[PDB]
Amino acid sequence: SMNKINFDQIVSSNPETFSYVTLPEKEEEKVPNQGLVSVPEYPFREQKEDFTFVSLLTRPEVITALSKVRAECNKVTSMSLFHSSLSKYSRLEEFEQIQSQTFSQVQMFLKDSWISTLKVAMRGSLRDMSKGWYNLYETNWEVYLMSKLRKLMELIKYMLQDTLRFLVQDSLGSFTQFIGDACCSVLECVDDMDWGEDLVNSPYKPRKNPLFIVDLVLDNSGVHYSTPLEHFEMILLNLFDKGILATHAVPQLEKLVMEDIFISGDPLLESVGLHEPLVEELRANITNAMHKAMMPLQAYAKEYRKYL
Amino acid sequence: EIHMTIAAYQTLYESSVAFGMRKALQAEQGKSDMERKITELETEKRDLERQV
Amino acid sequence: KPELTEDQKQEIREAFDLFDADGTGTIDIKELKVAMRALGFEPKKEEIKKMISEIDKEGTGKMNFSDFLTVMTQKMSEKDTKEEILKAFKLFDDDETGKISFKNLKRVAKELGENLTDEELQEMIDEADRDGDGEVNEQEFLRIMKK
Amino acid sequence: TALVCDNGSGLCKAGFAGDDAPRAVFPSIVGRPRHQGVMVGMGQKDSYVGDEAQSKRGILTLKYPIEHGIITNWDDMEKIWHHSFYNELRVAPEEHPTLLTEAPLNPKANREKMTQIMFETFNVPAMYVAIQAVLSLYASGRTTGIVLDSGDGVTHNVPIYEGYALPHAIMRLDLAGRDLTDYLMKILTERGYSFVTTAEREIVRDIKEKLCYVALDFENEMATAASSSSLEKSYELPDGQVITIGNERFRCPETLFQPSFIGMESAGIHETTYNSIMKCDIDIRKDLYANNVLSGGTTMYPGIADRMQKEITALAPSTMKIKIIAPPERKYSVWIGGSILASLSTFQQMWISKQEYDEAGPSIVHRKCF
Repeated sequence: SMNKINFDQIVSSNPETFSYVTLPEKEEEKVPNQGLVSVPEYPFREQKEDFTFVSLLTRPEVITALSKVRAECNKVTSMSLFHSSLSKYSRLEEFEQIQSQTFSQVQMFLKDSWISTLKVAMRGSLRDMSKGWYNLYETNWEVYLMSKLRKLMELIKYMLQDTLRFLVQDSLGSFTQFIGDACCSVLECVDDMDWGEDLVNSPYKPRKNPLFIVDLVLDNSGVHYSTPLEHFEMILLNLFDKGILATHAVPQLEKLVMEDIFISGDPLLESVGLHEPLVEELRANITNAMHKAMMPLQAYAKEYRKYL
Repeated sequence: EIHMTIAAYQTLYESSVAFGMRKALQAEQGKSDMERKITELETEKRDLERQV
Repeated sequence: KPELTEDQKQEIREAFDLFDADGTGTIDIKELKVAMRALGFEPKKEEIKKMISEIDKEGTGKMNFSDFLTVMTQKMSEKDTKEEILKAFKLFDDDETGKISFKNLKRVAKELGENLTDEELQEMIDEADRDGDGEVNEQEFLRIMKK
Repeated sequence: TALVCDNGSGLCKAGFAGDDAPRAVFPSIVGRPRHQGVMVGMGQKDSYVGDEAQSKRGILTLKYPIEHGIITNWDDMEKIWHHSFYNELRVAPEEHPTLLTEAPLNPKANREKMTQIMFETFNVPAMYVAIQAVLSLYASGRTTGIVLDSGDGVTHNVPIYEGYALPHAIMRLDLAGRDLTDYLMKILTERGYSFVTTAEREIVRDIKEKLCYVALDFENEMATAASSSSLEKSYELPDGQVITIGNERFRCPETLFQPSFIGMESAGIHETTYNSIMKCDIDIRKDLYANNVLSGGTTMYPGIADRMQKEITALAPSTMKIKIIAPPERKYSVWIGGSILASLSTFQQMWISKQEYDEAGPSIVHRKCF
């Protein structure tokens, strides 16, 4: 670079002696008449001040608390409310056991572990915020409702409900898709058609290994498997009930989080209910999947009924 | 003011070349991770040879 | 025990929050004194240190909003020297009769905004007219209100 | 000291924190010289970026980085940032905490990747992320708001409550300034001006800034336009040909309310915003009706505030004071918000920082950040 500026100086000085050589380019600048872009007048200082006045972000303690509860949610959001995974086929009672266990485990985890954990962690951060809007040591419901503190807490309520809502949706959707990958092959084609007589051979197979193992019995005026499959359909609907209802039972954060006054009539959190349409249509889809898959078992029993 | 201006120009150059080699060396670490990838995949090709 | 309405609380809230945009939720006892004298009362250093002793064991120099509100409620609560009573009647009377005509009351009611009924207004007139002359003198106002 | 950089997909803005306006603005485009051997022979820099790229748009290759509001290529975006810092801002990036901004619901991996690239390659000690609507509401100066945002490549509505975004009520709509330019191009083609080249298309964008405005009673406005020439407004092209536009000036904006003109089936922006607040909770619905705020380039069109006010009120229950607000600088207002946000000293305490950046590193943009 030094030699560059030497060269440029030399060639500027004595052009004819080496006129064959070009100069480099030359370029210019014009001072942008303001160093800032045009953006017609507005109360920029007043807007900034107002933002500082209203906002809750002037307090690093609440930052530490909120980021902490976010971390708790961030493992929570990648938990599951259901065991959306099975190694191989299973019998009915094992499904009921493992799912009811899963529900109980997540219910204890939320009610004892998650709520207590977030409550004590935020309290610990809140503890040493002294007098001001954020005062844990509130003594009047009216002033608490007046406070930023309540509004922050209600945002915590919003965030943790939102997150558990995501957990509910992702559990239900995944679980249903997992059933779908087994059933979709039979869902393509039944229409009361009998699969054949190729007793060693079946067109209906899950994309992976099957969900269920099925016991066959032959009787005076009967060919049937285990118990007639609808008993399974109802039980799996109750599995839906157990899980979805398990979402409800989370104690409303206010009463544990704020201690320094009586509060009672405390609710739960809100959770996603049993009739939000996306869940209802998943329940429909799984109804189709089981009810239709049960029909080819009828077809196979039909050919067995002559051997009966 | 002009003394600070020249100081700023120097600081700018220094940091700009700092970015330049910091890219170069980040990419060289990336090439070291290529070396890792090829070496470990060669051990995995030994594993595939064992698997055949 | 002293009390003031939720709307009064809201007004006091706007007072507090405008008193400093810094959003601390606490503000200087000096500014509380400026507030009181802006209301019309200039309490003396004995009262300044008395209230400071209420507010700030730690000595932040700051009320929180609940202290500001509660001390406001208390200073609002007590009885005044006769000058303020005269001010009250002089605002209540702009017939300048020394009499609270039912007109005078009704206008004061419309000014303050509470919609209490005409029979209720006339009844508090009638009891406040401690001498039963037809309405309330500043004398009769004194006689009822000092009780 | 701090830096703020922002991308409403359409144009990108670069500014020093706390300033009442950004120090440079330049368009969201990168271009590489088409013969790399010539470039290395020259030493002419890796890419033209910002407006000079437009000046050369034909002489080289050009590409967009943030389509539909989402990162199409990281390496291009980092070249944008490099050009921003050195050419516009001149500062050493290592010496100044830096703010970068994103569309909402960005797929999680993109946040982490973006963080990683900024921290490791650009070498600033501290940086923060924000979602554009959140900064635009900061410029409006509320924690409590429903935002309309439209930079020419995307549009969203966003409820924000005490400074957080309630995720589920967010909706996307893929109907933005580019689409409006294309519809306008189509209808002018029906008039017979037939803009197609990039240069002409830019002229169309200029016409959008110069002469569009919303109708109120659209069908009445259209009828009156048909009735009389008095609504005409004329413009002269750079080549000195004169072009004349009636109904089309308000008709083109209608597509926002009236996406069937685009042949897409989600209801118009007003409807989408109503449906979003319906996803929000009655507890907070009133304040959402109280603070409707418009953000980003498309809000540039005159009068849109009144049209939204009417159409929202109609779709709303007639039981609140609806209030549109269209803060004059609303497109810049996204960056203005960030400038004031970073100005807040406590955000220095929010800073994600190198020491954490080793162990807590890429994940904390998920875990610590908002």
